[PDB]
Formats: sequence, structure tokens, C-alpha cells
Amino acid sequence: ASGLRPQADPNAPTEMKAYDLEIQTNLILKAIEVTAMRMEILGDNRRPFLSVLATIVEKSLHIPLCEKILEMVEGWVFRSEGTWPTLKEKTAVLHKMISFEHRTDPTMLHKFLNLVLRIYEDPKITRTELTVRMEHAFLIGTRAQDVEMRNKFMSIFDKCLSKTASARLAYVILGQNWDTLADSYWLAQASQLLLGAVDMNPTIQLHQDDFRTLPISQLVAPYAKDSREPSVMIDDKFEAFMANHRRFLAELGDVRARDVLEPLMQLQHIDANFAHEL
Amino acid sequence: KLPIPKVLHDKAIQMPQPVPNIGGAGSGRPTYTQPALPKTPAFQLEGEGERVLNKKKLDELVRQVCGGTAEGQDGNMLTPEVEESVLNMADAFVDNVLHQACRNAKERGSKVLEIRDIQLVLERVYNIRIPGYAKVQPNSNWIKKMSAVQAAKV
Amino acid sequence: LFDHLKPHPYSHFHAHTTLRILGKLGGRNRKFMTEALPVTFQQYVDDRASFDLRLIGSKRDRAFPAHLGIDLAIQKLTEIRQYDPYYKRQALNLIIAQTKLRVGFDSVPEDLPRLVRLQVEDLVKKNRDVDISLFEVSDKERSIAKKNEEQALLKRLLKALLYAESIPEFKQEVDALLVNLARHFTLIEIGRSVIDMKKAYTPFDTKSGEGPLFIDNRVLSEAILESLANENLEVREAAKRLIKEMHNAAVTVFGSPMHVPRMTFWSSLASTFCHGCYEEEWFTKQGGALGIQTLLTEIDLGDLWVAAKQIEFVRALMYVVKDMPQDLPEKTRRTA
Amino acid sequence: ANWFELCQMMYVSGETGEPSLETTGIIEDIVRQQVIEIGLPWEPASFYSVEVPERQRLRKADERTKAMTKEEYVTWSEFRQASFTYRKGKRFREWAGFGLVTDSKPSDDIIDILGFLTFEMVQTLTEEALKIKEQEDLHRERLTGGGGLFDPPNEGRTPVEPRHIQEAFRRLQQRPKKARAMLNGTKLQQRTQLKLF
Repeated sequence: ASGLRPQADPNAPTEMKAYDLEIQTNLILKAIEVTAMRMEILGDNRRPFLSVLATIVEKSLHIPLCEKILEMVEGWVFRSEGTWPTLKEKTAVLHKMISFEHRTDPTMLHKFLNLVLRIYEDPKITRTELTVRMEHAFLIGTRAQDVEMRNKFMSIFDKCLSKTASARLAYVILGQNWDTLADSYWLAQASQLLLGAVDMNPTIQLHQDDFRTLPISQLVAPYAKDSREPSVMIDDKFEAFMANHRRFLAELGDVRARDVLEPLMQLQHIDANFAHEL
Repeated sequence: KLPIPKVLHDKAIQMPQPVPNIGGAGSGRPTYTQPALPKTPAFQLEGEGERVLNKKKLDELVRQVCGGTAEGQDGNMLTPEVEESVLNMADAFVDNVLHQACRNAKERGSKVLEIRDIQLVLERVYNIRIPGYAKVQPNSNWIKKMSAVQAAKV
Repeated sequence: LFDHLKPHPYSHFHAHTTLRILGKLGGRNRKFMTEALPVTFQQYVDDRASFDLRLIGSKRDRAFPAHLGIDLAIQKLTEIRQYDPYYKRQALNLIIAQTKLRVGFDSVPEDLPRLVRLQVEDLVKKNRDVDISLFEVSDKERSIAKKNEEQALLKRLLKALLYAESIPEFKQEVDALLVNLARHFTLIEIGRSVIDMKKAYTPFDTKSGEGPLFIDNRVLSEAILESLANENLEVREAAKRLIKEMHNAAVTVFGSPMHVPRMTFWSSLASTFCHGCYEEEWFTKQGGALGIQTLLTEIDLGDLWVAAKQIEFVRALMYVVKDMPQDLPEKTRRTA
Repeated sequence: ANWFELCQMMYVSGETGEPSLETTGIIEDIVRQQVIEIGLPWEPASFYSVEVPERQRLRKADERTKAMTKEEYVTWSEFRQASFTYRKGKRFREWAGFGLVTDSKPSDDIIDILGFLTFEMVQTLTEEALKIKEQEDLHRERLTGGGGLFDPPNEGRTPVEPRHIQEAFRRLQQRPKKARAMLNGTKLQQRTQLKLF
């Protein structure tokens, strides 16, 4: 795919037929499944098993194989009850799964992020050893491209923190480690976090010194004391017209802070200059 | 023209690394005057400071080797006349060890000082072994002389 | 040339070629400067438009800029992955909110229809017993440049809303909003016409200044002119429908179509469409010609009106025929 | 190499934390140095030409055993089998340089003895380093409100450091005064060989 030339090395990578590839994949699936049910007695073989699993997930692009490995890892994390695969060593396998973000196929990335989201929404595991070693995964999720996933991650992040502006600014400045996102503009997420400490229900309006169109009240003010009667009678059509106009006028003065604030924090994620300005 | 290659070599595409200040002209001079990415100096925002830690070091050592100190007393473990002797000991030790080691290193044709020379000096002249930093037989003439002497003895 | 000099990750062919050209040039690459340097400034020193916010852990409100995302929103909306509709919807929401903020909020008396019909009666006749004291108060504390910038921004927002009708999802919402705005602007224009009629009948030189400062509501005419000659079709149809809606609302409010052309709005529209023919871009000329055609053959303001405006219309159309370059397509000339 | 055996042995001896790699490197260097440096014939029965036929560690260990859970017990038992030369003869011989210093291929009893000795050295080193570290912390002992999302629950436990290992090694190298009683009253520098602790 990269087009690199083939060199003369005895153990050089080669190509295999599709039939042989499928046969080998089936063999690997069977071997892994049969070996994984005796995790309690692997002993000296405990580590090579995890090493081969990590290598397979890191390199291979076979969707069924990676899917099965991920399902097994999830089962270990959640439904296991006995002594674990070396306690917090499955996290070593999970860390290697972050490589899915640059594969041009968001299936595996979406599965991994769903697993992480499930991990981080659970009351049983909160402030535990398991939620302290998934910071990289959570941040990579907050950086994601799919709108729904990113919004879910940001919603959890905002739900955890406090709601005081000074508290949020202090957390951003000296509370978080941004080492994971060092190669991308990570101030958009900081601005999104900051904007969560702003009241969003109350209505808004430009100051009284700003410029707007000509109000009707000023135009009709001269007739305040004019107690006359129009020669032409008021009809049904005029009444309907004025009722609709009054409804529109009422709708005009119903702008809240959220209407303007939310689209800004959603739009800033596709332009760095606007994020800088914000 | 110029030979713009279809692909650059590995030396040109490097992702620069921090670099020190070389040249010897000096740094921080406010006069009329560079690498791509210079290295940040060292700084400390707030803390005890070296002027306190260095002075407390000797009392720390005394506490370590004295066995322990009871509550409500510390520091004054050596009288004023013994601290001076200890400091003189330290300075003399450093100077002597370095002077021996540099000559020993230069002897064997080397042009740089390595930890091996210092370790050899410390082992063979002071009986000090620091971990974590990485035979003889007779010849034929001696055997012949011993055989002759033993034969004459009987 | 100076923009292609970037490090490794950027294509090195362009960078090295640019470096070679600059080197071969010699001493002529730092001598071409004639003027001093361009710099960007601001037309006014007053504070920009803003609205108050409220931080949770504080007791005092704080002002926030009221122009922040408009440029990016318009650029993302009117310039065309599977996530595009999301961002287009966000941009449209922001634009609608900004337009509603610019137009403003008002509270009117209870019996508005009576006063509106009284205004119509005064306009049809020439009553001289109307007090316009509030419109002779001199306003000498605010900027005029700021007013012009706000007017331009409002015009841009209206143009974006008009263009947004070519996306089937957003057609209904923006169409309803535009119709409501057109009716509101007609209601404003009737009273403005009454005030203008009264003003010209008192030729004085007293030291009472002009009226207040406000955003002109006739930016809709410029938006319509710029929208009539568009590549899409729904945009042109909406541009025509807006004029038809203005005329229908005027007819409904006045009571009968006899005295409708006594307003000052139609002279302004005619002047706008006639001046649109003198610009130096072919699409503006096409828009002006189409606007004249729509006024003539789809409204029927009357006969005295056309008799009065015939000379201007003829001059404008003849100039459109004159000034079109003789190698571009012939559509504009044929329309004229 | 042997990093993981070192980690398991440290865990067995009371180091439940996560020591860094420098500690492992230092301990491996110490053990390698000692190994490379490395009834009965002299019993009373040997005085004659012809022979004739015949005929606080415990307290702490018990307390820890009583003070651990079932899962902790299983982990402790599984780690107790950690060894330097259990079914790793070739790797150990490569890491011990047998060929360069002695005739190759000794008996396996020697390998078992070496494994036992190495286990003992690691045990002693960890046990002493823990005390040194505890004393340092005890002497040393005598601002973020709200909260985050990745904050540890309580923390408080930290592993040992290279300096503690170095101090323990220095403490282990001292010899009895019986090896110096013949230098009393003189200015002779004492020099000796590495002490096999």
C-alpha cells in the first residue's frame, strides 16, 4: 500500500493467498479461544499469551479477529470474578488498542470507544485503579471526529466537574494533563469546558447604546392622545394580519444565551483561527 | 539548476531536538548579536532552595550514621571544630581521586574520562564499591625452578 | 512566493523551487518595495456591539462580543463527509439568532390597528397637525461609522438567509422568517413615509438637528437586488416572492390599491434597480434588469408611475446594452 | 532480563508498590556481581584414616499471612514460586557467563543452589531497603479543592528508590571487627575482597 520496494531479507514480509489467509485466521481464532479458557493455570505461559494478543491487535487488520480479541478483553474487564490476568495487566493490552485512531476504518475505533464509555459510566468503578489508567483513552475520545461520540465524552467530562468559573479555570490551568493531545490544538476542549460555567437560560439583548432598526412604538407615539376614529372600518383581513404580526413580535424577543453560545462551541472544532479568537 | 530529489534522505527530515549553547562567547550578554530549538534553562518556582539543602546535608548524614535522634533535638551533632575537619576531608578526597583518575585514564591512550577509571581507583586505593554502573598463572620457568628445587630437596 | 517556504512536512518541491528562484533573482528580491506597508485599522474607537452574560460564581454581568462566529458561519453555510448537515444546521441557527438580535425587540400599544389606519388616513390626505418633535432631536453622542458597519453586517446576514433557500431542509423556516420580516418592514415604512411627508412641509432653518440614528430597513432591497441574478432557481423565485409579499401587505394595510403608490418606498426601489444597471459586474446588471422587469410586469403600481419613470428605465436599459463586453455570453444583453 | 522475577520477589517480601526500572537494574547488577564472584570433609570424623558407618521474620510473616485476603493469598502463593533458574538453565548460563569463567555444563544441583542463594539475596535486600525508606519518610514527615475525574482515591504508598538500595548495600558490606583486630594501633589501610552477603 505504501509502495516500498522489496528487499532481500530471509525473514522479509511476503504475501499469502486469500484462502490460506482465511485458513490461518480460523486456526488462530481456534487456538486463542482454546487457550483462553485455562487462564487460571497458564503459569509461565501467562505472559506470552498476552504478548501475542497485544501484537495481533497492534498490527493485524482482520476485523473479525480484532473484534473477538476486544470482546474477550471486555469480558475480562467486566464479567470476570476470579483472579485476573495479572490484575492490572489487561490495561497493558488496552493501551495498545489506541492505535486504531489512524486506520481509515472507524469500526474498531468506535467499538473501543464504546467500551471505554461503558467503563466510565459505571458507578461501581469510580475513582478506582481502573479509571486512573484510562486517561489517554478518554482524551482520545474527547478529540474524536464522530460528533455523537465526542459529544458523549464531553458531556461526561462536564458532568464530573464543578460549576464555578474560578474552579473551572483553575482545573484547566493546573488540574489536567494535556500530554496526550500535544500534537493538536487542544484549547477548543478547554474553551468548551469553560463555557459550561455560564448561565444559559436567561434572555439576551444588545446594549441600549447599540443600533437597531426603527421601532414601531416611536412611530406611533405621536398618536398617544389622538382619540380619533378611522373613516374606513376595520375588517377581518386586517385583524388577521395584525394578529400574525403581534405573534411575530412576541417571537422576536425570545432569544436565550444558549441559542448563540452553543453553535459557537460546536463550530470552533473545525477551525483553529476561530478557536484562537474565542 | 539544482538536484531536487524525489525523496529526501533521513538526515534532512529530523524533527529537531533541544540543543545547548556552544561557542564560548557567553550567554545572557545584553549587547548586539542561532539554533532551531534551543534548550530551556533550569529554574525553580518556590521551595527550600539549595542554600538550605546543602547546609542540611551534613546533619542528614550525621543523623543517618548516628543511629537516630530523639524528638526535640537535631542539627547540633558535631561541634564547630569537627565540621571544618569533615569539610576538609571531603575536599581533599575529591581532589585526590580526580587527580589520580585523570592520569590513569590518559595512560591507556584514551582521550575521555570514563567511570571505569574512577571505579578502579576507588576499588584499589580506598576499598569503596559503588554498584549499578556496569587472574594470574605461573609460566614455564617458575615451574622448572620449583621442580629443580624439589628434586634437590629429596 | 514567500508563502511556499515551509519546513519538511510541506511539499519540498515547491519550497526548494521557490528558494532557487529567490536566490537566482539576486539583489532584486528586497528592492521591489515602493509604498511603506499595508496596515489594517478600525473605522471607529467606540466599543463594539455586545450583550451581557452571567458567570455562575459571580454577582455582576459581563459583556460578550456580538460578532464572533458570523464570518465562519456564513462561509460554512454559503459555500458548498457525512457530518456536513450538522455544521450547516449550527451555522443557520447562529445566523437566525443574530438576525433576530439585530432587528430588536419592541412593545406596542394595545390598539395598534386604529393607529395604523389613522396613519394611512393622514398619508392619503395631507394633514399638517401631526407632531414630529421626537424626530427633530439632534443625536450628537454616537458614531455614524459604527452605524454603517452594523448596516453592512445586517445586509450580509439577510443575503445569507436568502441564499439558504437552495437547501431543501431549510426552505420552510427561512421562508417563513423572511415573509414575517417583509411584513414588519412594510409596517415600518408606512410610518416613515408619513414622517417624511410631514417633514418637507415645514421649510425652516431653526437650530433643531436631524432625527435619531437607526439601521436603515431598506437593506432588504439591496439583498433582493444581489439575489435576483443567482445561479440557483429557488433563490430567484424567493427574491420575486418577497417583492410580491411587500405589495400585497401594503394593499391589505391601506385598504385599497388606489393610494398604495403614494409611499416613498417604491421610488427607492426604482432608484436601486436603476443604479444596479450602472455597476461594473455583469451579474449586478442582470439583477437590475430583472428587477425593473418584475416591477413593470408583476405589480401594476399604476400608469402615472410608469409614465414618470420611463425615462430613467430607458436610460438604464440602454446603458446595460452599451456597456456589456463583446466577448462574454449574450444573456444579459438579451434580457435588457 | 529477569525484571519480572525481581518484581515478584519484591512483592513477596513486602513491596506491594510498583518500583521503577532503575531499582530493578541496580538489584540485577548486584545479584550478577555476587553470582560471578562466587557431612563435610572437615568434620571430627575426618581425623582418622578409616571411617565407620553410623547406627522477627517469622512474626511478620505470620502477621501478613493472617492479614491478607483470598485473592491476595492466591497471588502471594503464585509469586512464591518465582525463581532465577527454574527451567531457565540456558538463559541463566548466558546471563551468568559460565563458559567465560569456568568449564561449561556443571550439574543442576549447582543451579538449584544458585537459585536459592539469589532468592535469599533479593529477600534480604528488599527487607533492609524497606526499613531504610520507612525511617527516611518518618523523619521527613516531622492545596486543590473541588476535584477532578482521574484523581487517585487515596494514594499514599510509594515504592523504594535507588538511593535506598545503595544505602542498604553499603550497610550489607561491613565486616566484623575480628577481621580488623590485627590492625589496632597502626595506620594501615584495610583492603579486602567483595563480601558475599
